[PDB]
Amino acid sequence: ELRVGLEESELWLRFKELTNEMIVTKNGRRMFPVLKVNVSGLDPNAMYSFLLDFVAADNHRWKYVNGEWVPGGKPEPQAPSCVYIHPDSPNFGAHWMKAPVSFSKVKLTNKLNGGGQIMLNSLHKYEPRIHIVRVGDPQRMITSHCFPETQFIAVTAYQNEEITALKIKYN
Ligand SMILES: NC(=O)N1CCN(c2ccc(F)cc2)CC1
Repeated sequence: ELRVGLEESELWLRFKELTNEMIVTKNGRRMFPVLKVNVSGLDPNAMYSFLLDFVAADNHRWKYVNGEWVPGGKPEPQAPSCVYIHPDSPNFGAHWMKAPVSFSKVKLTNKLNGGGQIMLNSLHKYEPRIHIVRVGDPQRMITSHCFPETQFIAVTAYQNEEITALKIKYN
């Protein structure tokens, strides 16, 4: 059976309990934690590409008021559907399965200023999603997995001082 498991799920859960936040900048910012997954049940002999995108979680924005995240207004029009291709792509099933697959170099931005960056709307909530694409497939089979533990609000600056502190503590 194809199985895609989140690595360091207990680290992500320490951020999610505070409500996780990721900085977006003009030039783009790497994530912490990094999204890493373990993969089993690919065909070791087949070639696959791994893609990452971010799904908008809500029909509204968020705001941090009196130490709580609350609904903050109507949303901005959806960010364009940016996809990040894992740099090891395309590669053998055996490659993807022999060690966790790390998205350590993806950058999150709030300006379409290119460079394979992912544009997000500040004060909107997003859920990472990985796609596995089989190479040379006339059916163009894709598999998609979501990672609820990794939901976060995109911000231009940390709102929750407990998140600022945790980002330093574990990084
Ligand atoms: N005390 C805990 O149980 N946490 C904190 C550390 N955390 C972790 C995992 C990988 C890593 F690189 C850094 C930190 C795992 C969950």
